[PDB]
Amino acid sequence: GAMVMINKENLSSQAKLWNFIYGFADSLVLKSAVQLDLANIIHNHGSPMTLSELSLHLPSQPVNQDALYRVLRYLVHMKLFTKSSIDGELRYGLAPPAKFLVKGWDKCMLGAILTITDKDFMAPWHYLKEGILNDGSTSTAFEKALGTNIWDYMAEHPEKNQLFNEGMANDTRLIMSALVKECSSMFDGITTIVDVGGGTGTAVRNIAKAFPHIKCTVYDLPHVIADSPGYTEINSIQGDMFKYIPNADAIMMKCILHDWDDKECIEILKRCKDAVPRDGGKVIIIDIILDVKSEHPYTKMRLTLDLDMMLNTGGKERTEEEWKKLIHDAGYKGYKITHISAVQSVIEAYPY
Amino acid sequence: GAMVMINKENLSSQAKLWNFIYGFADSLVLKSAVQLDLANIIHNHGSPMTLSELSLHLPSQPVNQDALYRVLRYLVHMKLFTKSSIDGELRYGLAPPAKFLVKGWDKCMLGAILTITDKDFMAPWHYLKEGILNDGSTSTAFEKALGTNIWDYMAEHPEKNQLFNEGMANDTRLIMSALVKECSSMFDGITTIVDVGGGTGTAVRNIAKAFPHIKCTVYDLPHVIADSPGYTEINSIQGDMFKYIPNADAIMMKCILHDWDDKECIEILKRCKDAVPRDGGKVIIIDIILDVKSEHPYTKMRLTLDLDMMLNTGGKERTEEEWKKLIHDAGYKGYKITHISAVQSVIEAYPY
Ligand SMILES: Nc1ncnc2c1ncn2[C@@H]1O[C@H](CSCC[C@H](N)C(=O)O)[C@@H](O)[C@H]1O
Ligand SMILES: Nc1ncnc2c1ncn2[C@@H]1O[C@H](CSCC[C@H](N)C(=O)O)[C@@H](O)[C@H]1O
Ligand SMILES: [K+]
Ligand SMILES: [K+]
Ligand SMILES: [K+]
Ligand code: NA
Ligand code: NA
Ligand code: NA
Ligand code: NA
Repeated sequence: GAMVMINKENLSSQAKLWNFIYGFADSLVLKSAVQLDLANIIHNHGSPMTLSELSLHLPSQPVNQDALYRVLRYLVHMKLFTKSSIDGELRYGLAPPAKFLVKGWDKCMLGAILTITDKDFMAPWHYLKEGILNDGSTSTAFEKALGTNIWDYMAEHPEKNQLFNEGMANDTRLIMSALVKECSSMFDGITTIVDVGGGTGTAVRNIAKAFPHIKCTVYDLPHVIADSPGYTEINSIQGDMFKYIPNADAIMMKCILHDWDDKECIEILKRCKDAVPRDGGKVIIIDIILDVKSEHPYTKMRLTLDLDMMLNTGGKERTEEEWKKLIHDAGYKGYKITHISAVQSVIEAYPY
Repeated sequence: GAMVMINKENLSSQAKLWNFIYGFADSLVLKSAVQLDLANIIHNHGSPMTLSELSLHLPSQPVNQDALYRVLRYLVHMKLFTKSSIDGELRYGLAPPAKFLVKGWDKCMLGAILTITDKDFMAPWHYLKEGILNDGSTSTAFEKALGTNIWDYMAEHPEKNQLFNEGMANDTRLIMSALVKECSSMFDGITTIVDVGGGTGTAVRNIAKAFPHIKCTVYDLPHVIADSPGYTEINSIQGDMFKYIPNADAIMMKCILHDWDDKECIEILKRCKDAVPRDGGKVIIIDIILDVKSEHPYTKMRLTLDLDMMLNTGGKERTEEEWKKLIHDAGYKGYKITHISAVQSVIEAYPY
């Protein structure tokens, strides 16, 4: 026969499944709280607010207060918001992790939330089964869901292009402080730096501010340079990194190589290696290093980004051994990793 | 000025946000594992299986083993699956909560996973902001997303109707054992019972099996009775519960009243009250009781179902005080709650 349960049906176990099943409700209630701007209304107010006070300051009128109350109840249970009785009224405040929903500082995560929880950008995740049972198609889930590869898609959907670029801009804002402070020594002796696939320029604008004697260049596809603010002292160049990388003292690539498979990464890395000087040239790779032996705060989300790449770009997240092999195969002399308390780490690859 | 951070940026805190942001990845990787049938392949095998062995038994060929490996890595990190080295090979097994992904027992949750993580059925959650900032429309998010109210939608989409009905069938299978065993005394002295909105009949088929002397009736809308198997000894009746409830010794309503607002619930409850005898008649309500004072294993998912109802049906989940007021207002004498270690509880409402 088969297992016969006779006692003791375990509730915690079943609740864990329900919680995974409804994982999307956490993503999409969070999206709503962001769109309603609840955290900033409260933070600007400076004290907990009643339901009525909150309603008066929402993005539009009128407001369904029953719905607002129910969403706030869910948000309090997430431990993002608080509810308490103060001078005989129920008032809503912020819990410590809501600080990342508050505008006006480098760790505000709003742009990234709005990109990642976008309905069209979530669609490829519905094609995960088809990424394993391919039926002879080599297209990405992104292409299956949205018509074509991610980069050509952005070239043909300017609003999507801008939403994605601002998500990556936000991701970059999260790490720049640690980067320029903890890793200042990496920028010593550099006169020129090109941020390859540098997006709408958050990384170069920050490096250029911190290191006023380095001539900075941002390089990306035309449709991304087109969605970028004008430049004065920073060179803005458009092109295809598979065909050309602008020569400089250093090259940086943040969230680039995780987009591409091994053979492509080797082609990109070889191109960067030949763009930097034999005498102190370096390539600064900023991407996730997956630890598959121990658990860290960002482990869960790094494994998520592995599948995110599998579905959206055709890339992957890499363990240290995997990075080592890639850098070896591109013909570099060695590498050095620097952790910066972020999702991504810094990997310097030294061609000589 | 504003807060200036000077030290100590907290990683756990930021990871909690990332994990909420990517909550949907848990839902949609789980969906993929269900579609690939990984848990049942392994359970039927009876021991952990290598990646190669697994691939040979998947629903279709060929198989992208790199993708399969990466999805399994995520699934192991969820603690649904296991990975270990056995006789010099990496082999994949089941962790304890994967038992709910294994077919052939009443607590298999597969049908519910496939309904809840359906792409169309997830769509209304993208309209949560519009449920608070209504802009003068009284439509549900379900209607905004999919065109019309949930029940008419099912009447016009037979495949969706069948997927939803089987999700509710699964939900019912999860509780029937506890129901008929823990609550047998509720069925004493009953000669007839009508399951109002009884779906495709899982509840009545189970009650009819456990209590062979009770004449059971399932009652639902025509498009649901049409998606139901034929009946012999169980009456199958179609209609509109707002206009008619078949008279019987007892009426049961599982996952009904949570679909409707207060005024509608009162109209439904009054109709049931007048359908049962003055002498020992009872109405058996099976729905969530929300505890808003303490935390339980299913609290998180119950709050999720509150929003689920808000978005999909126009209903809500209710606290005991809320159930008390509703039952009082429908003119019942009293109520009694019985917990059955499930998402829903049992609430008997006694009209006299
Ligand atoms: N062939 C190519 N040449 C140059 N840039 C490219 C490219 N293919 C993709 N990219 C760019 O690579 C970037 C990946 S997203 C990373 C953006 C930025 N470095 C950041 O971390 O915030 C996108 O901006 C995309 O337009
Ligand atoms: N006016 C009406 N009359 C009868 N049934 C209705 C109805 N409006 C909705 N329903 C039904 O109410 C059910 C809600 S879902 C609950 C199904 C079942 N009792 C279960 O718990 O598994 C659906 O089957 C839906 O078709
Ligand atoms: K979705
Ligand atoms: K567009
Ligand atoms: K259909
Ligand atoms: Na309130
Ligand atoms: Na890690
Ligand atoms: Na393996
Ligand atoms: Na509860």
